[PDB]
Amino acid sequence: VPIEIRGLTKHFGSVRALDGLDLTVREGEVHGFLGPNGAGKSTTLRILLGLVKADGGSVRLLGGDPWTDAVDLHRHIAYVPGDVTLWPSLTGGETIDLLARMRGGIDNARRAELIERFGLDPTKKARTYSKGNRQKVSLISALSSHATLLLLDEPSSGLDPLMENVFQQCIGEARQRGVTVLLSSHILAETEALCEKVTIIRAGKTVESGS
Amino acid sequence: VPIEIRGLTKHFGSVRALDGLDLTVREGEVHGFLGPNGAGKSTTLRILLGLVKADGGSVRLLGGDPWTDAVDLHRHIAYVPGDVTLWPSLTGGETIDLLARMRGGIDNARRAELIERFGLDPTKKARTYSKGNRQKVSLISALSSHATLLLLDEPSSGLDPLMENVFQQCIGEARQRGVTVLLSSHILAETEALCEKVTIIRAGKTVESGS
Amino acid sequence: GSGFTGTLGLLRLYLRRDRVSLPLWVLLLSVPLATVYIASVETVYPDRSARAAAAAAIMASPAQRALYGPVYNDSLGAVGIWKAGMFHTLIAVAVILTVIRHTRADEESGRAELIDSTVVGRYANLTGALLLSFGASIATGAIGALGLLATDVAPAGSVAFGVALAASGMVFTAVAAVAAQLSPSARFTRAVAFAVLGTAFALRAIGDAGSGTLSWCSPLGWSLQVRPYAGERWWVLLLSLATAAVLTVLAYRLRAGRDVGAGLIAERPGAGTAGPMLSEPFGLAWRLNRGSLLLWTVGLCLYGLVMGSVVHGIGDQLGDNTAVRDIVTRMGGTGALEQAFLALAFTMIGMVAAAFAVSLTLRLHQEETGLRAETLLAGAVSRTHWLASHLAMALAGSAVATLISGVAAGLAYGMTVGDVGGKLPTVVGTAAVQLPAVWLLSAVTVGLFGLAPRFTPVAWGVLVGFIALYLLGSLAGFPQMLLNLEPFAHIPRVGGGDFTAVPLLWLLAIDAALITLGAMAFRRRDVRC
Repeated sequence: VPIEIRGLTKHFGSVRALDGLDLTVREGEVHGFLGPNGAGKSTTLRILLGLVKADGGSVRLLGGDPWTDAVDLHRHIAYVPGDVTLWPSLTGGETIDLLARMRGGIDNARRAELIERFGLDPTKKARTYSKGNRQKVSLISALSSHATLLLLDEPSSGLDPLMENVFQQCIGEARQRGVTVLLSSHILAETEALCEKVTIIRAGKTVESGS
Repeated sequence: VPIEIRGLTKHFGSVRALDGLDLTVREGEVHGFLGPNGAGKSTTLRILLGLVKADGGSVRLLGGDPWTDAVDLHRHIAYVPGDVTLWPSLTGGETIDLLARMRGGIDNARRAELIERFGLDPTKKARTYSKGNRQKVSLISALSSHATLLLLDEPSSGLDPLMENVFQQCIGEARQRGVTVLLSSHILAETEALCEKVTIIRAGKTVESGS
Repeated sequence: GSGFTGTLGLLRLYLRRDRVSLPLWVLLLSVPLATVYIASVETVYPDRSARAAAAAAIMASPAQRALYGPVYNDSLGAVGIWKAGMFHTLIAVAVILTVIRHTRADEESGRAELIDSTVVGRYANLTGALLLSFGASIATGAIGALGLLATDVAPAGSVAFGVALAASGMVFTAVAAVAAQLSPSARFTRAVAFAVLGTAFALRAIGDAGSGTLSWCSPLGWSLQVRPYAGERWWVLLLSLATAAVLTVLAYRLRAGRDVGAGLIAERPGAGTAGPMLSEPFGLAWRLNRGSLLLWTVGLCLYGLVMGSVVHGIGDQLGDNTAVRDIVTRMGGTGALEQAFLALAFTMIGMVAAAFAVSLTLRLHQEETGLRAETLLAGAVSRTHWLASHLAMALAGSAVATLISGVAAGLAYGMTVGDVGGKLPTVVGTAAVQLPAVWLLSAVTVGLFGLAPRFTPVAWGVLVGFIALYLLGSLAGFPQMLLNLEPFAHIPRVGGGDFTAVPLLWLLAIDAALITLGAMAFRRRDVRC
């Protein structure tokens, strides 16, 4: 069970209960994580990474807990941020390689074909990249990496339908190598296309779950 | 006929034919404008505004042409960029009031309810706004104006499904005041929900068109 | 509907966007003339016989003539306005930034396609920025002229200096407007404009230190050949105005054949993979900081080289209780003024190096608030392995920008005297003993980043708060207990006796403790974004 949360609670100001009684269980599949912007999906992803500490409940990432074991557990994990921002002075290939070897190596054979079919130019500086080409850097860096768990967060933002289809096919290819995926989409069409066993959260709680 | 292009051509480097033989006709409806990122939709929208000059063909925006009559015609037009970075030192309300002193006109009655139901806080500085709240500023500034033509370009980017539904309902309300809309979405679900008579372009040409 | 529609609205927008930054550099560059330069010169040099000596002293030192320029007579105005010759440079800097802030770096951000989709003309943005910069330069010139007219100088020279200061800003407003049209990158255009300004300054300095014919070939140099207070050459002014006019026209032409997004220069590709040195949050910090280290190091080395020559010559052409044997004897080494002046001069370099060390540590706050620290720390990077890669850069960069300055000053002093193997070790030690004070404001900044990140920039206000205690406590009244709250006063003195080395330990311990608390309080802190 890569992810097993039940009972999660967190107050930020200690006037804003973001999390009360949150639940989630993943087992080797693709899981949809649905809810509004203020419902606490970002807080849950930021607690799964060591970034934020929880006030209560059990969080169980790959056996260990996310707070103390935040360095040993992060080398089987890839992450795609919701708001992708890059270093302006580095090229696309430089950013891809840097990110890939700060998290446990890269696969060059997969990287070459991913660059070939996302149609990226890994020589322009990241300052010149458009909205669509900025997302491709993160997607290529995450999809070409030793990772038994992918934490995507709005993975396809700014991508035309062709690159959407390519990304869906890549996720489908990854799913049968034993890679567990979290989508957290905001676009229910791709969630319906890819994921089974969605979970819908309203305020801090999970109001619905299942296939 | 608010928009009537047929024959549009443009080479940028003089080695990258972005536009060859482009066609488009709009009449007071909602029109879908579909294609990949490099197909020339951005070039067409930036030629419709006075920003870029065309090499050939006829472009006829609201009767006049976009190049010479770029100041008289922009008073009846609202525009939502594909990607902007709002001024960091200005609040949300200030930004929705600067852009109203320059189209010439805002509707306060519509502005109040739009702020109420998009759930925006028009007192935080634009530097603190998240990805979802940055799009709401542009959407509120464009949907509360005195425009007979809206040029949207990825209008709902970063919006959760609830605000997506609210935006769709607002467009539906606007459509029966006689306002002509261009969507240019990249999300075919909302295009199917809102638009009839789509037009699909491949390289510079329109490969398909119709209801 | 013209091509200039919406110019006043855009001008109003540009005033609001910097309603606080503009008055600061308009006033801080014009009012501290009649209250700082002429007043201090009148205090130090009371009568004519004490001013002819100073003018003749300035005329026998190219290292000091090239930095500021010549002095043509011995009047109160001409001697008191000499050191103000740097203002002509500073104002240029200011106007350049302003233009590149409002024309480029506004197209690059994407806001000047949203603005151009409203009711504005093609040339409204450039015209608004030009109006803002020209008005700012004229305003600072007028305020400076009024302040100078409120003193005891020639009334016909204050006007000349004010007009020269205004024209030197208008010319570089024009050059910045021309440079803004050249590349899609704001950084590139800033580099081009500053390269033009730097070559103008160098071409001016070479001519001032020598015959003087070369200085006619630089827009800086036309400003100080007007010769206020020394017989004014008015016809020089319409030799700058004309230049500005031409450049302005050129700017508009370069806009008439350009698209809104970008134009006129393609950028450079070149790195498809990461070399064996970009794999760590230590290599990435080196990539992000190397340019600033180069800039600051060159500036500090050049300033130290300038100060090294002056140290000998002050011992003779100053002193004799000309009202300097009272403040130098307190702030400085309390003895041989050749060493007191050195000790006093290296405190300024220490303060500049502290300002340098503050920036490389605010890089940490910039990284976090830009949502990239989460990207870095979501990998297999320890939370203290990061934040040890900007601290190391700050410490080891401010520790070399000061030692190189000390080496340059020692070399200049040794060559001036003739023996270098005696002065060099002492000057290097004097530069070195300033490090414990410079490593605060890095320890302090780290302490703030980890207990209250949002109040990280207030580390600037601390630094200035220290400087005001050094000057306004030793130049004015003091209880001797309010002056013991700054690190620059406790720095011992190398060479001779009364070297104690105890305050160095008390500053190193405070540095280490502040860094330790700022690092321990950060690894139990929710990354706030």
